Amino acid sequence: PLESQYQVGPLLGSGGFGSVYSGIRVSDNLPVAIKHVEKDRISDWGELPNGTRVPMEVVLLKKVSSGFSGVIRLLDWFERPDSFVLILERPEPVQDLFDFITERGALQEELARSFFWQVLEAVRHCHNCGVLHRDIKDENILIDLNRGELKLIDFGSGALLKDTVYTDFDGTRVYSPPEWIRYHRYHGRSAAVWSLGILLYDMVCGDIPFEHDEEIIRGQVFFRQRVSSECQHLIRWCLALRPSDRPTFEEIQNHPWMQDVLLPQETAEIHLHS
Ligand SMILES: O=c1c(O)c(-c2cc(O)c(O)c(O)c2)oc2cc(O)cc(O)c12
Repeated sequence: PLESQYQVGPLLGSGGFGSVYSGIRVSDNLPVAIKHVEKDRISDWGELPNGTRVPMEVVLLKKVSSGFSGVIRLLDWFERPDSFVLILERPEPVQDLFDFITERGALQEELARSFFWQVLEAVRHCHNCGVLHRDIKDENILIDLNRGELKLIDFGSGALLKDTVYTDFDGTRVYSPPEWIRYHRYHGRSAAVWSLGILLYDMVCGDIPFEHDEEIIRGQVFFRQRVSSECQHLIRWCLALRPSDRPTFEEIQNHPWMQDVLLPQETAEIHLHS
């Protein structure tokens, strides 16, 4: 028992998501990421089947961590007097999509297609497990550079999926939908599809389409890079001002732009010089 079943290594990063360190599980040398979150900085709390008070992030991760891929899995967690420590898997080598885009600029549509498809599969898995991420963006997507597999991270702004309206939100504003900005109300799926629209534009144009509230509310999409008509159409559809005018995940994946996706390994061999 006790939290010394892990050897601590360098700090990988730190921000609103806590402090994350590279580590190793001593029992079988497996790579892991160790996230530390201070209790005072956690606003949303839930409870596990057994009735213990834990961060919502732990509740959500447990719900999506059974089975396989698309989402980084929570392997274990610990409670300290002033923090919680989450043990997560550590693919390697890795780079998040924000950093990848910063370095390489706008992505070729074939690569954007493989990436976007994998994000859609991951988000669907979350929703099927009753989990809404609420902070889908490039920064929260890790790329396993060797396998070409994308993994969703940072469920610290998430919530249990529900069919009623959400009146609370603490994700990233520039990825938030017009109905949140104007009325402080949104439904889970349609808000998620809006964020996926921002993400897709971000991939093919190298930057997000909106910076100011006024731009989000207006919903006018200007393309700064050459992007195919089918891709523009999908983006504009995801970014419909009326939530009910947005596509379902099924409609997104049946869209003409999404056909003939590359498999993850092919994606890495062609685009991740792997
Ligand atoms: O699971 C995670 C993870 O593996 C990594 C990671 C892995 C690497 O191999 C790196 O080189 C690196 O910088 C980060 O970061 C994270 C950051 C989070 O906020 C949350 C996570 O769950 C992870």
